Amino acid sequence: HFTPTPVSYTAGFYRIPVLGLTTRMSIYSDKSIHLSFLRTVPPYSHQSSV
Amino acid sequence: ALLAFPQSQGEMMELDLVSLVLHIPVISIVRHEFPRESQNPLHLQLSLENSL
Repeated sequence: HFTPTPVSYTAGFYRIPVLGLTTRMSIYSDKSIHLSFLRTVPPYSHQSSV
Repeated sequence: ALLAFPQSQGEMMELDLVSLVLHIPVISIVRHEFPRESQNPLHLQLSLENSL
């Protein structure tokens, strides 16, 4: 959990959205941390409702 | 830990930049309730005046 953290730290503060192709974790999905971040694929948490 | 005494938004942004560069605990004081998008858990910002 290193590359997603720096990626969200840099672009998130600039209000520059970032699309996460290889991110299946909802940790950076609080709508507060990484306010400018997009998920190309859902995390496993959604699969929990499955 | 570090202590910050910001008096402007730019000061808070610069402090957040330096803190993320350091990734360490830093204390900052805001004259009121300051909603800051900087979500680094290592930064502790205290509103000087409580909400009325």
